[PDB]
Formats: sequence, structure tokens, C-alpha cells
Amino acid sequence: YEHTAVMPNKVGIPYKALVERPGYAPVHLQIQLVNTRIIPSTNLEYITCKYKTKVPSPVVKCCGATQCTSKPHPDYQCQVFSGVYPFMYGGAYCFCDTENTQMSEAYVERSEECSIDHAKAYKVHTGTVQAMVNITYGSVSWRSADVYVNGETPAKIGDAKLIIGPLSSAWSPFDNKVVVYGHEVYNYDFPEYGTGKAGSFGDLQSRTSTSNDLYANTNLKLQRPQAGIVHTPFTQVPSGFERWKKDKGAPLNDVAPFGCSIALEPLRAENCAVGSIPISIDIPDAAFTRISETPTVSDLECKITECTYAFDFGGIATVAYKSSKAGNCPIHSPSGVAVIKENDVTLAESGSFTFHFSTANIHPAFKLQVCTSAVTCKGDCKPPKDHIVDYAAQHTESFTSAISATAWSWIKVLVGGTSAFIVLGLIATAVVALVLFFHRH
Amino acid sequence: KAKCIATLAPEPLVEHKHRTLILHLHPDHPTLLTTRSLGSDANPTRQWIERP
Ligand SMILES: *[C@@H]1O[C@H](CO)[C@@H](O)[C@H](O)[C@H]1NC(C)=O
Repeated sequence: YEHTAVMPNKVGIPYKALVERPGYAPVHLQIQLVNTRIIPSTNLEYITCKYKTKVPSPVVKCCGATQCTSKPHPDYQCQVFSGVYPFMYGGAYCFCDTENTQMSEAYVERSEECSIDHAKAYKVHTGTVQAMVNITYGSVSWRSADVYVNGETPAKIGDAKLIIGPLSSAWSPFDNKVVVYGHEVYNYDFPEYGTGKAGSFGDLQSRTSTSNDLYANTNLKLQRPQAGIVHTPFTQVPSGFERWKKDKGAPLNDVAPFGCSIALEPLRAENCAVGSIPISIDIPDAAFTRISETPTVSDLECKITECTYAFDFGGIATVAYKSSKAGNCPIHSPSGVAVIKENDVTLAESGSFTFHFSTANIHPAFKLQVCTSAVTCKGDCKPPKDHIVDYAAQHTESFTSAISATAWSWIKVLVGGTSAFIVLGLIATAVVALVLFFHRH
Repeated sequence: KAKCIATLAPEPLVEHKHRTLILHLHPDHPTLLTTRSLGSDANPTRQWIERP
């Protein structure tokens, strides 16, 4: 027996409903999301990290000269400095005073830290949505499984075939390009591979952390050695990866809307409370007991004894009843006015039972289903005194939830008063025309 | 990769008003405070607090 509905995209707040099959006792159904995961399709573009400048031993040619040869090294530099007269611990290195030459070389390579301290540049595309759903129904205990939130793939959870529809809003916190660093994810528009600029995030780029083909773009310039000294001085733009670390700003972990959590294995946004989720669950015939074998109730009377429209279950009500074939009975509230804490009650041949509920309404009025029967509960609720709480609201707001009977009275008096005044003017207008007509005739 | 011991700032004093969260922050070191709402418009806040 298939039951179809739409449940809010909320984690930790269950969707509760009765599966009503004429001739059989209603099966109470409860579907709770354990987590919701938005898993985009990602493609690693390149890996950037802090660079290391490799400086081989310079070639010092005494009484002669050398020429630079281009080499296949990242950001390779080579310059020949003539007219050098270097000294070592053993004295002057060269004999000639001005005919000596020093060749300096330098190139960029990944630092040792790049194996543990690097940022991954990903291109992000629309992917899939998954969730873990906790389901209980009838007398069946809680069962859970990972499902695909696409409305097409059925999940079998405890002999029930669950199809969770696509999210009503195709929203994702990830932009087209993101940077993953450590546990953090950033919506950073990084330069494409091979186009990085010195001092910026992508100055050093590698397709993989173990790739042998490295791209480097720094203003690495060889400087002339100090007089009499054998060394290879140079200037270079400070690493843009270390610069980015300072200018990262807030990560997506800390700014994502809808309370999303960002996980990395795989990269995904979790528990984003966006929109609603269509659902469809097919419950086997074994779960449905014939009405003739279950209790039924009549002459129901509901009393709300206490109520606060707090986020918690601040409402309390009592239902008087008469029944036949006394036994366990499911409880449900079809409307959104109040969320019922209880799932079922134990009935006697006669008596009453109590239940707790959460409502945002000042004057809640809602239908309570009891073994295919229904009773209307009405009462007034006081406001809570606690300004801030550490838990989410169980109930749902509406336009008219906050309008009190006194406010409705003023609205009715205002609208009725103005309408009656206009009607009075129109009746007077109609009568005077009728009187004038009789003057002529 | 290794595990390092980082400091813990003193727990804030929290005062509640209608739709307002009041935090009294007394850090020992420059401490980062960030906030965001859980709605469709998460207005983020990011500030380093060095003094009470
Ligand atoms: C399902 O809900 C029950 C409630 O008692 C809980 O014990 C169980 O751990 C939940 N399942 C998951 C996967 O969280």
C-alpha cells in the first residue's frame, strides 16, 4: 500500500503520518532524516602550495667566460655575471682581475611541506543528493539506510520501498570553482592551470601532488653577486599560497546559508534545510490489521489543559472517549497547527487519555485522529518567557498563527464598520433615486 | 601532520533579550568570533577580539 506525501527538508524533526487503508487499522508512519548530503561532481584542476627555490652551485670560470643554456625547469633563471673576483677561505679564487665569469642558476620546485600543506583547486558541477532516513511504522522498530534523493531510485528499508523525491529547490552552496585547504572549503575563483600570476594564489600549480610537470610563475630574478663573494643572490615574489593563507577570509564552512555543514570525503554540503522533499513509501500488507481486530472509538471530547506556544512540546490536552475492543490506538494530527508527541495510546473500554503537542498558534484549533475517528481540540496558549533556546522549533508558523481573538475582533469591527458605512451610503443613494423617480411618476 | 594543543578562550557570559544574543567576551589572546544565521540569508560575522 503506497503512501505519498511531502516532508520538510529538516534533520532531527520527524515527519509523522497515518497510512489509512479502509477496512484496516491505520498504520502510523514516521520518517526522520538523519542527514542530508549535497554531493556535487568535482574535478581536481591543480594543486598549489608554497614553492621552494633550488639554487645549484654557480659556475665560476676564471680567466674566461661562459654562456647560459635554457633548461626544462619551472621558472628557470640563468644569468652570467662577468668581471667577478671572488674569494674563498683559501684566498682569491681566480687569477685574472676582470676576466673572470660567474654563471648563476635558479629554478622553482615544490617545497617539502607541499606533501602535507597544499590547497586543491576543484571545478564543481551539479552532482547528486543523498540522505540517510530513519523509518519506523506500525509495530516495526526503527530502520535506516542511505537513499538517493532523486525521486527515481527506491530504497528497501524494513520491507518498505522508500522513494525520496528530488529537493524542491536545486540549491547548492558551492560555486563553479572551489578551493579545499585542510578541512576548509572556499568559493575562490582560482586562475586556470598555466595562467597563474606571481604572488597570487595560483603562482605555483601542479596537476597532482606527485606530478613531475610543475608550473611556476614568480618574479625570480638573479642578482649580481656581492663583490668578492661566491653565492647566488636573487629576488622573488613572496609565495602567493602563503599570502592566500593570510587573505583566505571566512571559509564556506562558516558562511554557507541554511546552516550547511561542509565535509570533504567526498566534498559535500550536509544538513542544508532548503525547501521540501516529496516522498513515497510502499508498506507491505503484513503491517495492516483489520479493523474488526482493533479498537474503535466514539463520543470523543478533547480538552486542552495547558499550552505555551514555545518551541518545545509546551501543549497538553486530554481526550475523553468510549471504545469497543479496547486496545492500543494510533494518534495523529493531520493539520500543521500542532505537532503531537505521542504516536499511540492504550485504550480501555471507557476513560480518557492525554497527549502533548507543540504549536505556534495563540488559539490552536486542530483535528486529532484516533483509530479512524476525529476530534477537534480548541484552547488558548500563553507566550513563553525564555527569549533564546538551544533547540529548533518543532511546530511551523503561518500568517494567522499569531492573530489573537482580540485582534480578529478589531479586524472584524474595522472591516465590518467601513463596509457597513459604504453600504449605508449606497442604500441611501439607491433610495433617493427611487424617491425621485416617484416624484416624476 | 601532528596534533598540537591550542588554547581555549574563557567561556562567554550569555545574556538573553528578545531576539537578541548578548555575549560578554573576555579573551586571553586575540580570539576569533564568527556568527551566521541559519536561514536563507546567512549574514556572516567575522571579528578578532583582543580585549573584553
Ligand atoms: C533511529 O532512531 C532511533 C530512535 O531511538 C535511534 O536509536 C537510531 O539510532 C536512529 N538511527 C540512526 C541511523 O540514527
